[PDB]
Amino acid sequence: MNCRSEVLEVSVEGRQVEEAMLAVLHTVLLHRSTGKFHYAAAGTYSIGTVGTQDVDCDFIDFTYVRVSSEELDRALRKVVGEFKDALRNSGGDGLGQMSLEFYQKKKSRWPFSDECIPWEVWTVKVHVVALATEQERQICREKVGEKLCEKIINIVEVMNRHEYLPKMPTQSEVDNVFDTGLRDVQPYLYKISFQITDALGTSVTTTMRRL
Amino acid sequence: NSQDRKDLDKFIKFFALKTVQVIVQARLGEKICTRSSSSPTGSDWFNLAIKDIPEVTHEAKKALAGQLPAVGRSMCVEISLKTSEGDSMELEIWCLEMNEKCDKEISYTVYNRLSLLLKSLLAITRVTPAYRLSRKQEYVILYRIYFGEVQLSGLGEGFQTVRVGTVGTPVGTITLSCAYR
Repeated sequence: MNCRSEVLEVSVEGRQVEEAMLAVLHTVLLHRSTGKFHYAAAGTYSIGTVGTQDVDCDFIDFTYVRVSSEELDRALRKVVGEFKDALRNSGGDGLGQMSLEFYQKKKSRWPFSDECIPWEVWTVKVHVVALATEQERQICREKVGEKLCEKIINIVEVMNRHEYLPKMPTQSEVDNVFDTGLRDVQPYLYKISFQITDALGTSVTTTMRRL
Repeated sequence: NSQDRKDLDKFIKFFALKTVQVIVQARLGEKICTRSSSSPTGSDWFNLAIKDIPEVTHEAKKALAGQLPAVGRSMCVEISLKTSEGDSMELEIWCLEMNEKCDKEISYTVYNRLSLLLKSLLAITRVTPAYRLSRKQEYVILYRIYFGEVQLSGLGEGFQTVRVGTVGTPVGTITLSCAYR
């Protein structure tokens, strides 16, 4: 179960950092979750029902679908808020990224604590652009939505080409595969971190050959 | 048949009906919102809360006429725009196909895959040009289900295809995609 990674990239105004991030995360998390399991003593379990809803963006001409859990939404909005604060207060660089990683917990013999193994990680890099006019604003609200369309498309397409998923737990193994802390949804064990990066340059070789 | 076959034919039937419902439901011009439930009902197919609208259920059962997608036999939902002048133009042809290749290695895994495919369908239906169009309704959006024999030339030259996804089953693999202007 070696880890699989995907890299998305988006160019937005600061105002739309949150919604953009919220659009990507939620899209991934809609595919990487299921109904809550209720186990019986016999070992079987029933699966609950996941709701979905539409989110119209206020700073992007865009709508995305998310699971109807409000705990999950408040969590992701919070970590994305951490990302926006760090990004704003980083200043000139303006090269930020967030990673959403899915992992299993594997039990180790004492004294070693259980090892978290990633099976899939999503990184999205944010390029923030400064706008001067109200017109640039209005066009940006459209073009960013058009770009997030192809982002969601590629997330779905990749979601089909990934053939690996952890195998359904038993009542005791559940918390090594699923996050069971929410009321309305049962996400795969995930982890959202972020990182502010310094921009680097580009090599010249084959570009010479092209010239 | 073997129990897997009745369960599977049922799964593909309700996947098809729910597919029609999600596609038509993403073009009414208003937002869709359903609630999660840890104490579910016997009618929450694929562990998704998708409320059927009886009329669309009726048109889908009449288009299917009581049969399943198969080789050379695919279910299509066509979304068009009609203006005040009467110009008709198809915008989307959503296609639910059944490929030949069977998956022998693969009961509820196919059920789970079809649930995931419906979640992908939910996501993709909103990132198509016809979504932003259908939300702002002048003009009126139209839907129509049929069981072909799929052909797209009504979408003119140069249409692109988004593959919502595929699900292998022991009778064949299901492909859900959309051809749009």
